[PDB]
Amino acid sequence: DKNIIIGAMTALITPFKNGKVDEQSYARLIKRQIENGIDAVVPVGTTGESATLTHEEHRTCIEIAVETCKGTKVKVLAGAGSNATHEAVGLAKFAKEHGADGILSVAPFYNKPTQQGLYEHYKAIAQSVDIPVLLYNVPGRTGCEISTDTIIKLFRDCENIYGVKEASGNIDKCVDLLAHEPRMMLISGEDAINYPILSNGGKGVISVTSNLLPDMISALTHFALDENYKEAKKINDELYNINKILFCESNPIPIKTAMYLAGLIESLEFRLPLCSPSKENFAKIEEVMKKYKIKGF
Amino acid sequence: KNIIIGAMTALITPFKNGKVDEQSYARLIKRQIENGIDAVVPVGTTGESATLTHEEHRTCIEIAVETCKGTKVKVLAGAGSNATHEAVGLAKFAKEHGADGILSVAPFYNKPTQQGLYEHYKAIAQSVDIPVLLYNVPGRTGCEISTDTIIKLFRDCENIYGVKEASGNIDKCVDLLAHEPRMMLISGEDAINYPILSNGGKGVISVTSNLLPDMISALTHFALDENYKEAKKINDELYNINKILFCESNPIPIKTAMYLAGLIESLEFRLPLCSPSKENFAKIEEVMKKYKIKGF
Amino acid sequence: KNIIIGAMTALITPFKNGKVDEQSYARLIKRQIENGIDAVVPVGTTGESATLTHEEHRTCIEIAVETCKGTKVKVLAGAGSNATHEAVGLAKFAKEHGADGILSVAPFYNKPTQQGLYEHYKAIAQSVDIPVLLYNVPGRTGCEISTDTIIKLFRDCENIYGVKEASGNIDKCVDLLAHEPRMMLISGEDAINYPILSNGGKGVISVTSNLLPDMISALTHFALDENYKEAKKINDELYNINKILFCESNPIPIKTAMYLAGLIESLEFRLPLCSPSKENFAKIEEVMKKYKIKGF
Amino acid sequence: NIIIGAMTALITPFKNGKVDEQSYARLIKRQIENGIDAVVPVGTTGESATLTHEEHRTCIEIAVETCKGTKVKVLAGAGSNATHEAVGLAKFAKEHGADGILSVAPFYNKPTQQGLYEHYKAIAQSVDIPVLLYNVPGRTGCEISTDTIIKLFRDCENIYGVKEASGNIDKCVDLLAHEPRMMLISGEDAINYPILSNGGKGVISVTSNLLPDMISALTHFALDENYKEAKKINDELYNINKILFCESNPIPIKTAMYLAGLIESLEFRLPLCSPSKENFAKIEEVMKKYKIKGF
Ligand SMILES: NCCCC[C@@](N)(CC[C@](N)(CCCCN)C(=O)O)C(=O)O
Ligand SMILES: NCCCC[C@@](N)(CC[C@](N)(CCCCN)C(=O)O)C(=O)O
Ligand SMILES: [Cl-]
Repeated sequence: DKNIIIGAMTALITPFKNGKVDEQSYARLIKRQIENGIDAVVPVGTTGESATLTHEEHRTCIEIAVETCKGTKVKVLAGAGSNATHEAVGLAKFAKEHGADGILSVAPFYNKPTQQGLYEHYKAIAQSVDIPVLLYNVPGRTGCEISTDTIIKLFRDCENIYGVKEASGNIDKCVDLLAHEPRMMLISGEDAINYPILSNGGKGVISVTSNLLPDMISALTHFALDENYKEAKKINDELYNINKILFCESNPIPIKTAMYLAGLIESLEFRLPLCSPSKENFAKIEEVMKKYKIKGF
Repeated sequence: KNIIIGAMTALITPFKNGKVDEQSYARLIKRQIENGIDAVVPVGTTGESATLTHEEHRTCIEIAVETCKGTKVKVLAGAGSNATHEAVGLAKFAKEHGADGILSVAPFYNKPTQQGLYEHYKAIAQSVDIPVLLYNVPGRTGCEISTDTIIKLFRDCENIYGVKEASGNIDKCVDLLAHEPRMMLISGEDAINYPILSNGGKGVISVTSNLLPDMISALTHFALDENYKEAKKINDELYNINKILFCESNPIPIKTAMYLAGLIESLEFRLPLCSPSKENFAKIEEVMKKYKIKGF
Repeated sequence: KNIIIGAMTALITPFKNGKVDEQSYARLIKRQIENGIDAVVPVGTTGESATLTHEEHRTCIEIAVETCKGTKVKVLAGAGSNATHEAVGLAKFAKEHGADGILSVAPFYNKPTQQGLYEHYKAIAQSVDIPVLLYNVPGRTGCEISTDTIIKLFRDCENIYGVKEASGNIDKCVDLLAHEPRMMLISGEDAINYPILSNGGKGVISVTSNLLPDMISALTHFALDENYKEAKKINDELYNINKILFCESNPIPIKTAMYLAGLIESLEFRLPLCSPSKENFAKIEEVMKKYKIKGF
Repeated sequence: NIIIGAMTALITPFKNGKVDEQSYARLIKRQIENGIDAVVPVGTTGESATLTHEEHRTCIEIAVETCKGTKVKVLAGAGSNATHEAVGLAKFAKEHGADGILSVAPFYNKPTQQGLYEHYKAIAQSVDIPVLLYNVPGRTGCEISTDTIIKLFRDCENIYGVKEASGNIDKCVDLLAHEPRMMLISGEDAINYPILSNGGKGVISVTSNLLPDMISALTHFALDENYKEAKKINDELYNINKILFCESNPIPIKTAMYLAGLIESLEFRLPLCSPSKENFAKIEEVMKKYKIKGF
């Protein structure tokens, strides 16, 4: 067996206040996740704008999530990925030492490493910390794909690598992974197809939508895990529209807009190169979120 | 809505000395019937529709209808074309010769607009009174039937009852059944038969079932009975051969497998189709060794 | 090797009341000849090969042959098919009826292997005496004639002399001529006509030249006399019309432009092709206001 | 004010995990002595992702100093997916004597075209040196549209052009058809000549690390409108140009540089690593057809 982190998980947004991380808003939003049945939170991944945060700010947000989830069942799967292995190992070690329950480690973006290099990148990370490591495959952002072979190899050569967050929109790869290695934890990184991944043996989601609708994603996930597929699918069908529209511009631009429109964050701020959506998409985002029940504080 | 669903087989078309082996063909069809397949699809992509003449195409359909007559098995005839007047012609023949419905592939090569697709299928649908199943396979056609075009066609034409998706895009499958849950979504992609069925898909049109009709049929019927544990287990079992049967363009691998199993007596295509590369020949031969292949 | 190069035109096929307007056809060809076009391509993709009957396809070949007889203008017959027997039949017909050479598209929809592509083309090449030009257009066919396959065919079949490239892959164009500089690379993508020529390409088969035969012909001939600064100038000038002529699937825009120019009687397509949306009709009309369009 | 002609995306030699500063300098003088117009320190080929900001800055300084006293320019790699990082690098490059900056489109976080505009505008407004845009969609996950490129070129005095590494010659035609005043730079060695023949005014080359004399000859022949000669060299280079991307750059070029004895050790920083054995053999075989200049 491996130590694992599964269930409904939220890729937390990082609220900015005057260009700075609004720390108490961050905590409040996490509390709102915990209160709405979310099993784990992911501080500062892609939805958290890890790219534009400093390493020190990145570390602070991880701390905040750990301290907020302390005294609860809610796990903290810290975003610890990088395209430089020495940076990712640094983040993994920090997350380890500061009480994170595990780490999400995105495939190296931009430098397009080979499957061999991907193996060593992750093997390095995993042989540096005690905690569970979730792989993260998102080819549309990184420019590289962790093949099924490499994922399964890493799972079978590293004790603490327990699965992969898939965001490649490739249901065939999901079948491939769980048919050859049924011990790994397949996690959906693509909200629109949450239910299909879960129904094929996936064991959780890391959601953008759950930022806005944590109660609905949590219910979807737990229905699926208890094999109530008809109700899990019902929710996944209801959510399809907003699941898509949260991607009309690059995540996290729409989700942060929605949070702002819902009165869940005080100001709509991004760090460059991220910016507000066009006024057209702004209205489009306002349009879809009006068709859903949105939990308060 | 009258419909055709369940476990369905995209039939291969055996050749002898370059001619349609009508005796082997009918013998292959009843092997499907005996193994619980719900419907057969004569001369589709797998049946090499591209290189059959219109008269051979028509012969295969009639053999399918006649062979299935007296059983419960239905005939969803391959009737597609990239020229609408050709497709309408095929559909009219299919109807007038006892087929239960038609499978109509999206126009290839000429790349019609969505408006052209709608009129293509509206024309086809209005020429017969039997069920019509749309067929989306963008990787072969260079064209996509959008979700909107599919939904409009379904709503506007009484005999269009759904779509065979062979696109590797589970997101579109969610899209389709979330906005129009009344349509019949059919898996045209064997590897992911189960994921499609689990989201409300109502059948498969299979290549693998040429070889393993019993396993494909059991998979489909388990899923239709909401026994997802069993349907998934079989889908996982079938994954290796589901992939290897597409290591080269279908239906080169499936014909190869049927040859190795002794179900057809020569491995013959019509050009530009030909034998697999020998490395893929070896893969197919060694993969199918892990499965039990029923005979006649 | 016998070759057919220079500025070539993929002839549109005008329809009146659902039938091939044979009179309009010859008129459009005369217009091509009078503006310095080196060769014409009857019934390719631009000529709606998919929706023509075999009988009609043959009719259009003969017309171009007759109209060009008496002239120095050669006829490069569109003779492609996704079925090898169909392609060979067209190839032979073309030889017999005076076509100077044949254009042969890579098999669409059924997706043959490189080996299958080799045997497909080898069959065509040896069935006739005239030059054969390969046609690579993966966006429409679903398959790619690899560089190695193109070159192997070039070396093995005396009459296969080059390839019409429509893949937007200038890397591949370098690959071909760096390894086999004797072959005739022909541009099948108007927007990048000039880069193809400047890398040693020896001709174009153009969609735009239907509307602007004088400009395309001038571009190619400037290029061939190594006057690249002039060839680039025309290519730059032509970029707007080149792109807008594919705002919807070719030949929907080029036929629309020809109609707007008053060069054809009606804007008529065979399904699944149809008229452009009103908005794209406007775009095309808008763009061609910038160019001097030659009369009949 | 511009930086054009034959340019080299410098590899970054490593020795015991550290940047071999003196090997780096020696590699640059070798580029200067072979007719290279400018060197690009620490871009993609220079493993910018795995260098620290300190090593990144050190490399720029070395390139600047090594080139001082010569006609050779230093187009400093300064790109980042965080604008405050890119501006930082931009200001460092300016204040330490670089002639301009190469700035990659933000990778991974996938900015909108509006974000790309504000990103580069912020960068262009922070320094007074020339700014070359860099478009490599296959690595960044986003494309700078032709519109955004042309917009930025016009609205900003120092944005002078773009390095295109997208294998899309249609786009190159588009860019120079609507804005011929911009400097289109080839970032794809295999198609250096076609980009030059359509109005491109130079290359930023991976191949020139190994064969600087041949790349600059190709470039200059083309710039002198000797297209017959530029093409022949481009044809001769096609074998090595393609094999240098059999694995992700810069794995093949560093392998080639090592095999040629131009660097001490075949050393990368993870997630980059040595090529496979078969690719190592393919690389070794093709570079046997080329004369590799020494120091
Ligand atoms: N949350 C932590 C900060 C993230 C830093 C960085 N913006 C850039 C990372 C980097 N590897 C740094 C290299 C700097 C020197 N070239 C990169 O730019 O690739 C990213 O990973 O997105
Ligand atoms: N199923 C029996 C008929 C098969 C014929 C054909 N090979 C060719 C189809 C065609 N529309 C024929 C037009 C011939 C005139 N150019 C095509 O080639 O596109 C195909 O449909 O793939
Ligand atoms: Cl670079």
